[PDB]
Amino acid sequence: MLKYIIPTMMLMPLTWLSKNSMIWINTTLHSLLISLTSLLLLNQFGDNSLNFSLTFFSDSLSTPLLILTMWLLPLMLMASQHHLSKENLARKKLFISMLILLQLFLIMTFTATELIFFYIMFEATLVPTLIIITRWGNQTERLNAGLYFLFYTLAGSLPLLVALIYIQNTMGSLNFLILQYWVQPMPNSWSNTFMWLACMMAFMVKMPLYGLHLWLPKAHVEAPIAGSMVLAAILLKLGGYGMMRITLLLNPITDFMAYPFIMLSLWGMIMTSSICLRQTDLKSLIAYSSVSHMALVIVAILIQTPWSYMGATALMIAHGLTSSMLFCLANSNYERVHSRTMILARGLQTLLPLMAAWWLLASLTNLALPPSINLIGELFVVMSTFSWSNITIILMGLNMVITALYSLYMLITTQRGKHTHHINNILPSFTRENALMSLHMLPLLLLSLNPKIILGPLY
Amino acid sequence: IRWTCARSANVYPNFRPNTKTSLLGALFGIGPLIFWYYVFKTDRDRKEKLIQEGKLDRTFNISY
Amino acid sequence: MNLFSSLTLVTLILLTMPIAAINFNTHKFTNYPLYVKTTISCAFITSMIPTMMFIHTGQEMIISNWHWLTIQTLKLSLSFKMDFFSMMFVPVALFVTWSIMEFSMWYMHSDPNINQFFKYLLLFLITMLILVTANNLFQLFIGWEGVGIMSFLLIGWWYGRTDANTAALQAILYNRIGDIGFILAMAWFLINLNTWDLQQIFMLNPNDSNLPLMGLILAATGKSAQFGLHPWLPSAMEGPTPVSALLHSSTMVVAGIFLLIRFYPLTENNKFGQSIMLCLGAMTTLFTAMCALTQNDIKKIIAFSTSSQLGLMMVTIGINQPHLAFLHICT
Amino acid sequence: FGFSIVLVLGSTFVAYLPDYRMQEWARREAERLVKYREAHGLPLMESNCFDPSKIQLPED
Amino acid sequence: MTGRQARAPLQFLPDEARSLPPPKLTDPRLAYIGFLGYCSGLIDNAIRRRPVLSAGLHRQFLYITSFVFVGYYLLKRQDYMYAVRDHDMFSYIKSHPEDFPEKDKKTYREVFEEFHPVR
Amino acid sequence: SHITKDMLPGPYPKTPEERAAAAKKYNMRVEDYEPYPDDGMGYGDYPKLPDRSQQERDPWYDWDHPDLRLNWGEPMHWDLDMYIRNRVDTSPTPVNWNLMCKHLFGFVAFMLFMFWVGETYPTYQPVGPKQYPYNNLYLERGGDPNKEPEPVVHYEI
Amino acid sequence: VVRDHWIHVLVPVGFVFGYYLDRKNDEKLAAFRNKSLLYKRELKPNEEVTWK
Amino acid sequence: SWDKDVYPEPPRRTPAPSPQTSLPNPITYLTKAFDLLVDRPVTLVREFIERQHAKNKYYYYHREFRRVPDITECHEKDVLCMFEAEMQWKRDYKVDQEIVNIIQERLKACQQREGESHRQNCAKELQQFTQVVKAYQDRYHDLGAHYSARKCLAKQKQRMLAERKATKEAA
Repeated sequence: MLKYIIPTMMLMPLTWLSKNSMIWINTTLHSLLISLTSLLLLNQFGDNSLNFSLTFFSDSLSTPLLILTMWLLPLMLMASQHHLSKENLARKKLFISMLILLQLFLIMTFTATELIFFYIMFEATLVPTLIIITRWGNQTERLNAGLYFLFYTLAGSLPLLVALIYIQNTMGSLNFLILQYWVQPMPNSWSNTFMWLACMMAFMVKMPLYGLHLWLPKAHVEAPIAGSMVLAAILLKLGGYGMMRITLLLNPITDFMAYPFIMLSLWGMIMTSSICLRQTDLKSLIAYSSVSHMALVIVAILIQTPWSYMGATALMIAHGLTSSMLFCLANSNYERVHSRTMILARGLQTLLPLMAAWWLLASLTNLALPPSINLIGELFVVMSTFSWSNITIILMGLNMVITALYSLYMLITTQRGKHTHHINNILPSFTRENALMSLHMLPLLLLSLNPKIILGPLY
Repeated sequence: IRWTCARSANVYPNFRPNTKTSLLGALFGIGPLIFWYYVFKTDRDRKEKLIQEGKLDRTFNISY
Repeated sequence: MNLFSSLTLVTLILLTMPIAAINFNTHKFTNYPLYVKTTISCAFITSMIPTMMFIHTGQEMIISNWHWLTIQTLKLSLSFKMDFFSMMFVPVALFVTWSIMEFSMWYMHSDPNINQFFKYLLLFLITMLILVTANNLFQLFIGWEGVGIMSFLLIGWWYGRTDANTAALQAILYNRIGDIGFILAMAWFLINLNTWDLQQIFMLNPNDSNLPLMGLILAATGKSAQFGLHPWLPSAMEGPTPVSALLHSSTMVVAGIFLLIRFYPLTENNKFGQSIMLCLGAMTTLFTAMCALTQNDIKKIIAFSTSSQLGLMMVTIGINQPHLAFLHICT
Repeated sequence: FGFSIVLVLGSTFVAYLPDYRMQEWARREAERLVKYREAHGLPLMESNCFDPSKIQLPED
Repeated sequence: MTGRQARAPLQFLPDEARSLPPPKLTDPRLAYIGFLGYCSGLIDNAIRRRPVLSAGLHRQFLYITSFVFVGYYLLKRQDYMYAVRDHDMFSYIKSHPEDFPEKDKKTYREVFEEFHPVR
Repeated sequence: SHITKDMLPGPYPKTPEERAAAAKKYNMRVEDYEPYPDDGMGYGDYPKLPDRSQQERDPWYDWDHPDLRLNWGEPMHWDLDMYIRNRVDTSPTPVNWNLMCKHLFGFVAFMLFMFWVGETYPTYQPVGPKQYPYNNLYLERGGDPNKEPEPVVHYEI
Repeated sequence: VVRDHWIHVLVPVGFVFGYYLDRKNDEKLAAFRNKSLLYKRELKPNEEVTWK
Repeated sequence: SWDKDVYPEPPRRTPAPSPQTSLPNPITYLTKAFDLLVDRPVTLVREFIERQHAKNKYYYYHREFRRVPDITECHEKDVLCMFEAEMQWKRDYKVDQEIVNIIQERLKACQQREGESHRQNCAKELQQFTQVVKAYQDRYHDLGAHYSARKCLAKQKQRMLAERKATKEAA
């Protein structure tokens, strides 16, 4: 793994001692070289996980998320100009280097052996995105956005530290094999319930669940595109992967104590699909869409079936791709017209004639068009939850109906029917945005061809 | 822009917590949640007691 | 026989060339309607032959390969079958849709976005063929949502005209109600019979059959314009005319009841189920009969008439008669 | 350097690679094991995967 | 924990710290200390408004040399402290065999643990 | 750009000052401005409109946004997103509404009651049973190749 | 051409260095060379090694 | 090729048709012309490619593993016995899943061959399918996601304890 880590450190002074009108090509070129290098990772086989010696390993769950992350980085690094392509050279290098350091802590967080190393790199993943969205948030409440962001994520993520030091100093070291291979079932005390509540509630904050979901939408609509896509995709699915790690312990008590979290997740999935049917501020609809899909993920994690884990990881990776794409489209529309609202800039079927195809393809992979990976994830989650209970399928299909409803309402609202003929400033599409579209939707359909990769450790 | 600023960020100011708003929030927020939680308790009690009796159709019930 | 499987797969793959062709075209070949018409005619004239061999002998064969995510105790490959229904239905659909290709050459002559129209129409044709060929129920679900969303695009072909996109939103919402019924049926099939296939389910007829049959009822009323879920029909007539012709002649209008004709050994038993079938179909038939009177559009009248015929087919499934219903589909 | 050397080369890389999760290895292993147990007369998939003689039950 | 020969004054490194092997050349922790020294010289050139990465190279050489030197001595002290902790621990294990008995390692053929399935 | 006093915190009191300010700010007549009022439900001081407004506004006036029913200066009622055509037809219905729902519920109840009277009362012609010869077609059911011989025969009538 | 531009060649040097350092780390972790019960053969036939 | 001993394919049954027509028979000349147009050049191209393949030789070998002794002879914490035992058990779990898949394919084949008489000449294969799936439902089902090997052993101990209690109360 350190051969997949140290060129990211050596990629940092590339941006510094690359001169003017030259940083862009060098950063994009070498991050794509890193994408090939990480595409060379996939070797994992059969019985065990793949150890990258003593500090590191990878399950077949961290591997697709890691390859997704290092593929998502050049997409973002090309995505993040035209709102800072006219700013200063030193601040531009600082921005790009902060993105690279952010990627470095993302890979550090996904490739962890010990949960203490995982927690340090977890809040190391936290800290740069704060600076990025607060400095370039481009709206008058980005202060409140970053403030709620850091305070919710620390104030929830903090008792996880105490619980992990407790598991450190009562049951040996914290290898995942040695957290495995040795864990005795801890019975139903109340202290076990508090420790389970600490760990699971910290990652509940990071998902978010329904009771803590207003963490998200300000930190998307008052944030630039780079921090938005990193935030949504890698941070929410990073919290999901963290719970997928830590849920191996405490099995005889999660049955008795995991009923209300399933409950808040289901009812919040329904109410969040309802809340993003009517709003303006187009950027926020994808944020509440992400809240709905992550509530579905949390139902899938807290029931403990291998079918549920396969559907969980498929839904994670497919929704990461879909949400990152659809955020990039909303960025393109806001760069066209500086409104951020929904009812104003209609039309756009006449003009931007092939951008409509990308809105269509993004809204249909958000619709769960059935050969895509998104319906694979949602389908196996529905199968496992109907095995869990015989009556929850009404809530799942009700989510499905309203999800199709708001996604296709987003499609036929902003880009269907009538130009308001006072806009009269938008230019036709650049090759850069369409290049980002072809960066988005070719890996999703290629994974739809060969999906035996992204299914989890319980393949 | 006046409508958007009234609709998005002018919700929380202004506000006073009254009897009507509190009763409506507790009627729409915890009510149906404890309803679905009671019916999940009911269905899970039935399934637990039935498969503890063992009279389930699990001649082949593999994909759990 | 090698000829049988070979000609069925080339009838499938003749419905692959124009889409990739005008994906990789880059030169505006103006005879593309002529191209689509002659490849659909060639697909039909190749599709008549294995049906002729089928009625000549029989030899009812299934094909299945390229497995993917064979994960737990199930497997699922690209898998479709050539039996009576899936072989008799396809040349009728190709012949009808080829006539619609001719009429859509003429009626849609004076709009210069005709290539996108014929791409969408051929893609919808492919998807409905994928629906009527498959035996693996996941591929049936693929064909289901694919014909639903191509129905959405061809209803909302005319951007502008808020009638059209409102109507298409109504159609897609009733399609998702069909989806929730169908995935209830899929969930019961998986958890009780280890698969979702025609073959193993018909091999092991279960005893408890309330839940999957009610899921079949909900999918059938979600797709086949039944009572309580019908009124997306004048809605669907608010689109173009050959769009409506293909949308409510053979394709997309039988897929609610074609599933019930598919599961005829499952609905051999369960008298309660067939009572639900025939009573719901008679309710649809009377309501479309009383509603079709005093109407002013032509399309709304013909659509209420085909909904009434769908009600007669639900009555036909209420009686233990699948094959008469299938013959009525074709005619 | 983003499509012409990344995308199609990654497609050919992930199209075939060793037996992921020992899949076709398990296929051929199961074929040989089923033929083995059919030849030796015993029923395929002997239940009680752990040896029932190799148990030390807590008596009551 | 407490001295352990505080009698025997503070003694920044004792003579028994020569019995353990020293930290070798190009060990990674002192290499990180050298990288931090280079970054310290770079940010020293960044405080005053001189051009960075230039015109301070004697200061770079001095800062990196001093920090690598101090880090070498601190690594030697660290190694001695961990070694004497291990020696004291194993000598206290050897001094009292009565207090810490070993577990009778019953095999998994006769370990009874209840099941409690998940559904 | 946008004035700080073109936001709208605070409710309606007092009746000279904030009503005059809302007349100046919302581009409306003084008495046409009416707050909801504030029963504690937020809402700022955003006006009340005639609430239907979308199947109203007959399209031959030819205003500035035809599919949006704007006029660039209208106060844009609080439930705008629930009102645009493609959402809710707020037309005058040609008959009624309560009389419509009474007719429809009576019709659905009558048809379901005739269905129930059918469900308790079947129909059948003068027709006997189908005579399956080999013990109600034994040996091709879901088992029993040798288990239960069940002798039962038909008689030639 | 190396002194014409050397900025573009930095991360392959870094990746080769990290690859060699991981090889040196696996050579530093050179215990249990043949002492398993599942992968257990003698050194054969030439020279005293089975993985590097 | 494969083994017909492990994949039962029942022997062929083809009649000779009897016209009793003189139109005659369009599909017979059609399949003769199809053989003359397609079946010969595919054979020619395949023979070309088979010479080009079999001029040189490769080999794949069935990777085979040995047998770990036990998990029952492993100790309490003492990891390096358990790792061998659990990975050997996990490979047995994968090959048992593939046993279930192959027997289900046999059931699909027995369904598709036997015509509409589903309950003729499939009762024994359905019986062995129900036997192996009864064993699988008893042995590997109700453990969930975090199987390592120890939960299967706990299930086995609790199940034979239940059997002991049932037969002792039956005696």
